[PDB]
Amino acid sequence: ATLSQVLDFGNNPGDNEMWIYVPDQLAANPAVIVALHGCLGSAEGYYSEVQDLPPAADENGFILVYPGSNDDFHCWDVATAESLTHDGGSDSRSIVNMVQYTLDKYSGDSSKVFTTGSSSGAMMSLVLAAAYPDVFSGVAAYSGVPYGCLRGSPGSSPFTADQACANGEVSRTAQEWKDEVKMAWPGYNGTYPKVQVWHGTADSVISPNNFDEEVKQWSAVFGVNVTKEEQDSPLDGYTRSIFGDGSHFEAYLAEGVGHVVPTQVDSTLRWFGLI
Ligand SMILES: *[C@@H]1O[C@H](CO)[C@@H](O)[C@H](O)[C@H]1NC(C)=O
Ligand SMILES: *[C@@H]1O[C@H](CO)[C@@H](O)[C@H](O)[C@H]1NC(C)=O
Ligand SMILES: COc1cc(/C=C/C(=O)O)ccc1O
Repeated sequence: ATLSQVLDFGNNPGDNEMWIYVPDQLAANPAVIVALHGCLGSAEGYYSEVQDLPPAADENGFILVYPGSNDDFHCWDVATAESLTHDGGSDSRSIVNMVQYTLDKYSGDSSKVFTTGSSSGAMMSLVLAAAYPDVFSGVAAYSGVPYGCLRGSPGSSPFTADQACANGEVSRTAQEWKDEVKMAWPGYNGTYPKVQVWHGTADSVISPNNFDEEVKQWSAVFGVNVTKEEQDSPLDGYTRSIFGDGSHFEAYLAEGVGHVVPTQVDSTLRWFGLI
């Protein structure tokens, strides 16, 4: 199949583009995976960057949605009250509307909506997890920043944000990061999607300190400690940390890898329950 653009998916407060990859052989009630590009990138660029995702859609019959940001140096808004908050607006609400359009038009399974992204797109994946746990079943964040780190920043890009987060200068307790997640949807009573995070120890763009902060954040959200660790998993130098009974949060730190950790489609699809 080929990637094509959706010109009208409904309300678009983030002024984003929507591109979609629908495999030739579709499931009857297909899952939907939102794949989010990084700063200075694009939907078409990310479609080309993560070359293993479209063939996995072909083999498993799920749909890929590639949102595109043309604002703030092509970065995802992870700073405004609107984008950070459930039903607030901006990019996160536009992405949710893309999901709703896809589920309706393609008779998708609303219980099988997932998101993955790299750097800026990984940041947004955690925003979607915290602000829209009623929409997403699982997320995979490659080389990102804990949810809410950029709250109140004057931008979300290398040229507009407060650089403390990217520099690894922001450290908060697990409880503080859990409080941040709760602020995405004050009064929310429910559960959160499965969260998988990845980071490289040599990342010069987004400090690997952010990996430790994400671990503090989601271990606190789910009330779990590390119970198991696998070395060289899934690749040499990757250390996989499994938390609790493994059903909610896992984390991978890749020795020697920089910006960004390449997407491991098997590990991410298995986390989503699709393979
Ligand atoms: C959570 O439960 C409380 C209990 O009264 C309710 O008032 C509130 O509306 C619930 N939150 C949501 C998001 O429905
Ligand atoms: C996690 O570890 C802390 C200290 O190591 C301990 O107090 C707490 O009970 C542990 N929680 C679980 C769920 O194992
Ligand atoms: C280097 O500083 C930053 C980088 C990013 C994102 C980079 C990417 O998506 O590749 C976002 C905010 C920053 O402050």
